[PDB]
Amino acid sequence: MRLEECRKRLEELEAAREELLKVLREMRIHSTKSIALIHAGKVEEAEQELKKAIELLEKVKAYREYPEIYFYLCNDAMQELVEAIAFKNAISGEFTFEIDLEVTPAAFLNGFADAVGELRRYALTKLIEGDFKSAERMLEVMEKIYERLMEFTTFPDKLVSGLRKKLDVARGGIERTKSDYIAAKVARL
Amino acid sequence: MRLEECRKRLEELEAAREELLKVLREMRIHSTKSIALIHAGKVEEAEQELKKAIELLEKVKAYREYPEIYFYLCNDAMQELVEAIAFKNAISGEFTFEIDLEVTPAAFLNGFADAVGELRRYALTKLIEGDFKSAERMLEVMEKIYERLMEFTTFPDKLVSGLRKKLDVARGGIERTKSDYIAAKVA
Amino acid sequence: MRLEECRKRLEELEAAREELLKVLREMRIHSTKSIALIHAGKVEEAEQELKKAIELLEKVKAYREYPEIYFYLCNDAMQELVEAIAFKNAISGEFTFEIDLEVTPAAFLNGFADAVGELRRYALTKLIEGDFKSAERMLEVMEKIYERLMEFTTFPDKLVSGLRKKLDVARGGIERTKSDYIAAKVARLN
Amino acid sequence: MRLEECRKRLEELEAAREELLKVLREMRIHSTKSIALIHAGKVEEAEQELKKAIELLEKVKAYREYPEIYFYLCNDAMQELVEAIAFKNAISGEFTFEIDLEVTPAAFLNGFADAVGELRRYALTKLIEGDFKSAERMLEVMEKIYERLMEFTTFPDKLVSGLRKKLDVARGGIERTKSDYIAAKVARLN
Amino acid sequence: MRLEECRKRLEELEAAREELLKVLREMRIHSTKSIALIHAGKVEEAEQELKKAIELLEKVKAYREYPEIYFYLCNDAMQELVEAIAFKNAISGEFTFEIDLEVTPAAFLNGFADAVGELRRYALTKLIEGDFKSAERMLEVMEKIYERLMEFTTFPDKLVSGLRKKLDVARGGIERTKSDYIAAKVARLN
Amino acid sequence: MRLEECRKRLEELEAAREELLKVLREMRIHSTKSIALIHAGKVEEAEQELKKAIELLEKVKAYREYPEIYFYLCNDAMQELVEAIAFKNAISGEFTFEIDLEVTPAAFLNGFADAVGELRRYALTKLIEGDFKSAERMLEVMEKIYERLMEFTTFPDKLVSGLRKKLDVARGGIERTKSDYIAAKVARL
Amino acid sequence: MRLEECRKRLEELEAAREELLKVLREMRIHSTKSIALIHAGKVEEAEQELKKAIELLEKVKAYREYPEIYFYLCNDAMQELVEAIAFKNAISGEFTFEIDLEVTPAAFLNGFADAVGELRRYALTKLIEGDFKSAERMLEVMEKIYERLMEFTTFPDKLVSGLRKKLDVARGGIERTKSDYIAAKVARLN
Amino acid sequence: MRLEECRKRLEELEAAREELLKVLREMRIHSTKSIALIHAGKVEEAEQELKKAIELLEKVKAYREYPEIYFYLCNDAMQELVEAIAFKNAISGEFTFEIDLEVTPAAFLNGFADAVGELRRYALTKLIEGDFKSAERMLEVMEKIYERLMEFTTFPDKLVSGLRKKLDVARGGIERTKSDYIAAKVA
Ligand SMILES: [Mg+2]
Ligand SMILES: [Mg+2]
Ligand SMILES: [Mg+2]
Ligand SMILES: [Mg+2]
Ligand SMILES: [Mg+2]
Repeated sequence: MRLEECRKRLEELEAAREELLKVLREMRIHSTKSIALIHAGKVEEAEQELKKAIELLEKVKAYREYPEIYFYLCNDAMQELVEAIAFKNAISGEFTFEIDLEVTPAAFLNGFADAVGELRRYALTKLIEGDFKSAERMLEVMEKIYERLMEFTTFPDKLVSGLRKKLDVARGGIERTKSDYIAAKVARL
Repeated sequence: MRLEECRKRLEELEAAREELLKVLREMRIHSTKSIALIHAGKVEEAEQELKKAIELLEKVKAYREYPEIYFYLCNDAMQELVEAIAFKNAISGEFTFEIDLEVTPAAFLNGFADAVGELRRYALTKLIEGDFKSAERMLEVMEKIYERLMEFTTFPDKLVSGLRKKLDVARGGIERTKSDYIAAKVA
Repeated sequence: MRLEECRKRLEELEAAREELLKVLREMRIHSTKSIALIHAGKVEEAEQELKKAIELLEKVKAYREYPEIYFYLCNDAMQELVEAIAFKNAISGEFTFEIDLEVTPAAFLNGFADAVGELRRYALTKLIEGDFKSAERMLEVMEKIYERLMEFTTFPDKLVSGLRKKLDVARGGIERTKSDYIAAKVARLN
Repeated sequence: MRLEECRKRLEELEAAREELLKVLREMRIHSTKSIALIHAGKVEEAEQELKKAIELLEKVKAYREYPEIYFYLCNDAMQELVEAIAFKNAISGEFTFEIDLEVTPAAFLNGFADAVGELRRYALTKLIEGDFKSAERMLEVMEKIYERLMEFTTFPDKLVSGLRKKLDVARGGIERTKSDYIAAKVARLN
Repeated sequence: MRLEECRKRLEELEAAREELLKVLREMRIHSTKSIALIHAGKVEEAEQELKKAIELLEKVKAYREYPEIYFYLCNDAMQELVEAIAFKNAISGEFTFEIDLEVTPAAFLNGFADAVGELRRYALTKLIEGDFKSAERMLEVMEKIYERLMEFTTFPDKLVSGLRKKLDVARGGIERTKSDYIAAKVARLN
Repeated sequence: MRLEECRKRLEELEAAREELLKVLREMRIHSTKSIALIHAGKVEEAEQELKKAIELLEKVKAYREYPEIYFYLCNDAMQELVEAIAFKNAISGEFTFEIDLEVTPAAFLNGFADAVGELRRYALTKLIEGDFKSAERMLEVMEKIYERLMEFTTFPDKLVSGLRKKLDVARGGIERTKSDYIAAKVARL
Repeated sequence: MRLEECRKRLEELEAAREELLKVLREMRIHSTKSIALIHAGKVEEAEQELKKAIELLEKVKAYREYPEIYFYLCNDAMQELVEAIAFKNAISGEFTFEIDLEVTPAAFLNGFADAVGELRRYALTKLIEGDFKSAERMLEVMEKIYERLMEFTTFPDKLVSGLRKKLDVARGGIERTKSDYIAAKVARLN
Repeated sequence: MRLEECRKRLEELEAAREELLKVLREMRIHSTKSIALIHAGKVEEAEQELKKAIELLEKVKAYREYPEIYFYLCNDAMQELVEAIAFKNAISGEFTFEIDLEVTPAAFLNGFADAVGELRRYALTKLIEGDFKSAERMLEVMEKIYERLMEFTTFPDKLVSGLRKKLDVARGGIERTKSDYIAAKVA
């Protein structure tokens, strides 16, 4: 009976949604912890955390058999994964846009932009630790990321989520980093 | 080279959105026209426009491969179709819930509540032209849609959409029709 | 020199916008006024107000020289004008979609849809007076507007804006005018 | 026939909207591409992209016969064009307010204001690479734009839109770039 | 001392608000209690409750020295008082428009309109108990109120508020009560 | 550690909230089913359902050990319990305002008002089944309920939830029922 | 006869409200105008506009005879007046909370809080010019307004409305004016 | 007779609401005043106002017996108190998380984030008057509140309130302070 079909379907969907929440939740805990680690220096720890998070992403990819919902929740989680990943990669010199994950275009671009602000914070801590070279290479990757991401601004911001705004944010932060670098050189006299 | 990949994919999605937009718009125009005819009396042509629409629906059933969109846009047209169909089925005795259209539970359910309103408008017009039989049968079906759909009200609003509110609206229309019918019987 | 230009254009547009605001609001007021004067029985005085409005309309058309501002403000006052005119034509048997003035299409459509409800007012009141004939005619024109209008719901928003909501409004209004027509037929007796 | 005229004009307008939107988009993709090129150095290809865009402005101007939709949708793209142009001029030492385009005054003013931020970014990036010269000339055009622009904010916001905020932003950048300049000066005694 | 004057007046105003609110509340509790009494039949105690309420109107009028807060908050209670009064007058055969209170015109008009629904309720409940008389006299005052009141809706809604809606409601009840009347007539041939 | 305390606390609260949702959910299913039963005639069935529902209310009352949340969700459920109960009681002649449950004043008053619209629907079905006496006694209890509930209008509607509006609704409905009765007598000729 | 009265009062209030709207808006415009004229350097012309405003204010005070309408519209224009005056007094060393005109307390407080941001504008621009003295003065008065105002956050809304929001606004503005002041002290050098 | 009972209970609730309203208002005046003094320099009197406030808090701790309200109104004041307290603790070296106040987890956490802003305002003022030691210690505490509080972000927003957004705000304030401090060191 079509009503019993749609009823069964609805229960499937509900249970689904609940566990999906749980998974995405754990994944985001790992992402975040990872970023805080990198920030505080403990990058091996970070790597391991990220690894856990990717496994969890496999469990997530499992759920796309119900495309209604799923995307209605995943995005956030996904971005931060991307974000955190790029972050390790940047502060390790192994930075690349060649992150081969099962992720949506909007989540990918926004995670990458999200990493910019992270790199500003890092470059600030280094700047204050009187380390100018790390700061400067961070700045280099900030810039790189921005310059390359703008290419996508053309697309309707509905299609690409809140990119344009995010990028303007990034941009202004990049400039602030640069002003700071200069001020740090003068102030290291 | 990835960035080039996610960009090709974006271009796709844009094309697909434009196309789905136009499909669904067409399909709606038909569902709408179908209803307007069922009211106007030309039930045959209603069956026609309806068929055209369902054909367009099977044309919609392609873009599942683009789940990043699809569902989002689809609902309000799917729910529209489900409405018109049910309406026809009630205004030709053949009222059933068991129709297969592969439509999101929400657009299904809500499409059926959505029907009740169109039923009370009909029933009322018939009541004005004397037809108490129409009106009585409609009161039967209307009460059935309500009695049945209410079983799904306990579900999280996030999946069943706003079924409860649509339902209460219907209920009230049912009462107002029962009442409009105890009148008129004063001839 | 460039800036001198765009500056002068600006000052011009400023004074223009002020005046446009005054004239538009006076027009709208006069439109509405006429509509309520009909519902109050002073249909002649209502003709006087509607006249005043249709006059001010001209002075409003004179601001099309400034397509910057002319359009961001057009909508509402003229929606009301269309309403009042639709109504007048309707309560006077010679109702028509053919009203020889444009006036944006959105304003036009929303205006008719908005005159549906004033028609219900007039029809329930005609029902109270006793007169079922005029009541049935008003119910006819109401239904007609609803049908002829629903055809444009296809079009997206932006171009159409109000329509869908205003037509579901007019709809529920039509159901009520009808129910009232039925309970009205207990005469019949008497 | 009133309902049929309106249906016609409706179809026309939606079509026109689709087109205008795509073309505006194009003009914009080139505007942005251009500014990126300037920031890269490739000023030649920059000027080319500008060219393509200003070609597009023709196709766009072709739509001011539908004033509804035209003065709504047009702002962004135009305003950003003016930005690209004014930017490029400023970095070629050939900065002027005497750009001539069929363009809404808001879009114009806002285009210059918007250019100011791009100047500051260029001026910092140079001032990092040492070029104290380029920097100072940039700060110069910056203050220029802010100073002459500020007298247009005696206009009611609705005529002038985001100008205020932009000038606020502008103001800030100016004051900051100054500091940055000075700081690099003492930085490169050593 | 400007900041100190302002704090003073502030404290005064908040206090005045607390008081006005409580007193208005009182006046209202009696207004409602009154209408309930009339619906019960106990017209004596009805008249008493009216008394208590109109006594309260003194304490309330005492606040129009703070026009800020007074003309905002006052509407409901006053309006409902005029309702109770007009209602009781109508059912004592002594219905008049010549209530005299220090009361805002919106509140006044709205009070009469509001009374109309209470009349319809009474008229139905009598017409159920047979009293065809009481019913018909009620319908009479109903039509009176609607008919006189309708000429006030030539006023812009902001001055007149809910009147229109209430008159809408009113109109409805009138037309329906008529029906009901007739239906009971044929009902009690048998 | 105060941080770990507030952490543990937060987990407790979360689990709590989840199961409380489940309970209130089941309760409301029973309420509603009960009302549809009574409407369709099957009042013994209805009784049993209501019984289930009260047991579930015991399980709910269990949770008041976390008064933050709880009330932030219960209300709805509670009202309908009240509503449905009064409803059986009214159509059974055993109507009373003496429903002795562990319920909030606002839930209680609003449930009771909510029952009025139910009784209108009932009295309409009876009216159409040409049964005028049941209609009339229902109308009697509608009226009684209203008349008695108004007494509470005085209280600030924040304190008593959306009572006043609810009562005006009820009122108009009562009048509609009455017009209908009359029209039913004339139309039974 | 009663209705004749409350009718005449109504028509009176209608004309009055129209005229009040015009006068209020003109006043507000003139206030704002003055403020932007100061931020554009034409402080004398700004003196002229602010004069015009303070004059129109009187004609506005003349409408206190109609406490129905006078208060539902008071707020915004006078908030702006208070703003422009506070600002004038502040950019002219002789700043004071003691401005000998009331003017509702809400309008007063919100007005000062809203002048905080115009003060930051003036202070950042003063910082750009080079002048740190006047900058520090402005920063003082800003901070002073913030402190003297926070004292009123206790009071509920209704009486105060805007406050807490506008003060968190002013706050973040003060932090920015400060940060700018610090990076401004790289002169010091030069 | 029940209806009379629930009526008495209502009257109660109204009374309790009025009273709680006034208590919390008083308490917030104090918390606020306390902060304003900590900024102004009168740290002692800040300790005083704070104490009066906490006394009023133990006065608040009665109305638990009226859960139908209480929590609802309390949060924004409780969260306020928690703020002021933490602020004092940081501007006198004695910064700790471990304080007992029996306050809703949300008002606790969000109170501590709330603190960071006041810290950056302080730190900035000190930075203007030359005090780099103040500012540096504040940068330490600020970073600590952020680092620690971020552990609770994974929780449903419905229980932890909007902690994440408040936190990002703070973070940004921390950067802008680090930056404002790399300046000024240019003397
Ligand atoms: Mg981040
Ligand atoms: Mg730019
Ligand atoms: Mg009433
Ligand atoms: Mg119910
Ligand atoms: Mg704070």
